[PDB]
Formats: sequence, structure tokens, C-alpha cells
Amino acid sequence: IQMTQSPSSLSASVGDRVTITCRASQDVNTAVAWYQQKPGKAPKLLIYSASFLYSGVPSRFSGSRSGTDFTLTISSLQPEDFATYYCQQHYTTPPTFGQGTKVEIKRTVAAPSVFIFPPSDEQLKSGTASVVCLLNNFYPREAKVQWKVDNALQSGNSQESVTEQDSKDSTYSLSSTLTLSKADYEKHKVYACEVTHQGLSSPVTKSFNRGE
Amino acid sequence: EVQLVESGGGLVQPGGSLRLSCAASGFNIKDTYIHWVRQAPGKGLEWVARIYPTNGYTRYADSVKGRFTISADTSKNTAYLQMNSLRAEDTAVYYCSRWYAMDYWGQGTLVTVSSASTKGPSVFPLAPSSTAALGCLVKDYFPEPVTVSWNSGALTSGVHTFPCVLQSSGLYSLSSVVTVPSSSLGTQTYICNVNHKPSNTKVDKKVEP
Ligand SMILES: [Co+2]
Ligand SMILES: [Co+2]
Repeated sequence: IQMTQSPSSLSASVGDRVTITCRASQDVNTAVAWYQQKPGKAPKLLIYSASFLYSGVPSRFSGSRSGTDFTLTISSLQPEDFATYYCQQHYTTPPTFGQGTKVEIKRTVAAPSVFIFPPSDEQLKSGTASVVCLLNNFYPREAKVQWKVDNALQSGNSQESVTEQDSKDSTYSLSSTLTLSKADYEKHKVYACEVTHQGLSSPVTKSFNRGE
Repeated sequence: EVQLVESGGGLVQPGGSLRLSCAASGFNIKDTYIHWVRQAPGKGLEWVARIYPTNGYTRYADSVKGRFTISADTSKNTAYLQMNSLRAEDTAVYYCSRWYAMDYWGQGTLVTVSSASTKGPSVFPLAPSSTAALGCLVKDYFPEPVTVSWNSGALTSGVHTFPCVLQSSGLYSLSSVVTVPSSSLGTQTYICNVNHKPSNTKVDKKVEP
């Protein structure tokens, strides 16, 4: 038995209505449950037997059935509900989970403030230099970060990482790290980080020169 | 109060073995079914095995059939899961749970199957210039977890601790920063507290402008 979940991704604003559908490949009867999972953490029971609210969760969540089509609906959304939601059948072993539905809180466009960090003197002694670009509390997640070593656009030597949506202002933060050998790092002077974002009218560039 | 806690787990060589224990409080396992559900990082939950402690019947998954063994000890109120011939595919967070819908879970344990040896992290400071930003750089380390706190837990507002990124060395790295007023730069002291249990490495770094 395979359970299929739609939509795989979701982005609805606060107070909106969210509906999440779960298809059963075979008959699973009412033996289904709906779960919610914050990043890492542990799944929390929301709905049991396709319709019944769990003791402890608000009545904003609800569950219904249309044969093999099980839908979980949120009446009023809150920004405390950024999570991935799962549907699980338990009619026959093995108990099958859904593919997951990551819901994102939608908000207004917020430009990112940008900082650039030169490599530390301790890391330079090790033999590696790391230049960090930090994008601070922005929305949406989509952003382009490019590096310009001595005004030369780099390619493939940068790694990126983004935080989960903030529980207060529903923003993301991003880190782009430029990792080079200390030898090449001691070869060039001007290190620059260029950010383009929907909330930036022009692409902002924060930079530093070795020997500042 | 009713809770479940999992122990055991960590770095395991491929083809190796490792056993996980899930202890139960606030209820008797003999009254319910005990489940082990795993989840690879950002890959969704996959059911592994089930046991009914009062009779001992064990139901497994085909992705684990043969090399896994799930047992129970109704007297100690804990369930077990023995895993042999561990593969990289088996790397995941392993949860424990009970039934009938699975209501109460456990925090889980990290089972990592890799040939990379345990390595402690190197911690470097990210200092501000000229709001202002500062942070720490958790360099090559393996395996996860790594706790990062600021001022032993005092500093909590404006902190962003980024997830791990796999590096070309086969080791992980992460950065943790915090948004602070530029006036606080001279007056206030900022220290980040890095905690890597697998290597038993604890480093506190004072980030100085
Ligand atoms: Co089938
Ligand atoms: Co921030």
C-alpha cells in the first residue's frame, strides 16, 4: 500500500485556508492519521481515524474522507505552523507514510541586510581561509549570492545554507561560505559578495580588502 | 507523566552492528505496540519494525528484513532494536513510538553509517566591522550533533545557527551568528559555546572585534 500526498510544497499566508490531500493506492479504511513535524523534532499526532481531533491540538485542524482520498484542512492559519505534515495508513503492515507537505508562511517582501566576514587569523594558520556572506532576516527564500575575488566572478567554490522560517517575523537567513586554500587567499586583495533579491532595487555588494 | 527515551547510536562502520534501546515511563509496553520509525535527514519517515511485548511477535520491513532484530523486555519496560550489516542507506534518525494511532514519540537517536572517522570541530571567530553581526565558524567535524549556544544561553535574540553543510572532505561545517547593536561592540563581550559530543570536544570562543 502506497500513500501519495499533494501538494508536496505549500505557501499560504496567516489566516488563510490550507487543504492537504492524501491518496491511498488500495483500501486503507479509516485507519489513517495526520502528523506534524517541526525541523528535526518528532512527529506530533494531529488527527486519528481520518476524522477525530487529538486531545491537545486546536480545532483549526480537521480531517475528512472521500473513499481513498483523505484531506486535512486548516481553517485559520497561524505563523506557528511552519512544518511538514504527514499522512500514515495503518490498515496493513507495513504502515505507510506520505511523501510530506512542507508548508511555508507567506508574508511581505523584506530585503536582506548583508555582512561579509574576512577569514580569521586562526584559520589562516591552519591553511584554509573561509569568507562568509550573511543574509539577515529576509523574505522570500529566493536569493542569488555571487562572489568576486579581485573582481573575478567565482564558480563552484561557494556553499550555501538557509535557516528555517523564523517563528517571529517569518523570515529566512542565508550563509554563503567561500572556502579557498590559504595560498590563493593570500594572492588576491579585493573580496566581494554580491546579493540580488526581490526586495533589493539594485544588487548590493559588501566587500573587504586584505590588509584593512 | 509518560515519556520514551532512546539510547545507543552513533558512528558505525559499514557492515557493522549496533543496538538501540527505547525505555518507557508512565505506561506498560505490554499494553500497547512498540514501533521503530526512522527518517533520513530531510527525507521523510519510514517505518522499520513493530513488537507486541506481551507475546513477542515481531513484524519488520523489507528494507530491514534479516539484518535487523527488534525485541522487548516487559520486565524492564524497554524495547530493543539490533541492527547488523549496517549500510549507508540505513543512516537516519531512529525514533520509538507506541500505539490505534501513534501518539507519543521519542526524541530519537542518530545512527550514522560511514567510513569517516570521528573528528572534532575547529572553532573560529567571525568579528564585526565598522546593527552589527558576529558569529562563530564550526569547521570540519564528524559526525553530528553539535550544540551551539551564546553566552552559555544568555544571548538568544537575533541568533541564527545555520544547518550543517557537507564539505568535499566528507566532513561537515556550520556557522552560527547573532545580530547585535554596533554600540555593544566595545562594551559587551560575546562568547559562543560549541559542543561536539561524539569527539567530546567543548570549545568556548570569545568573538572580539
Ligand atoms: Co502494495
Ligand atoms: Co536575525
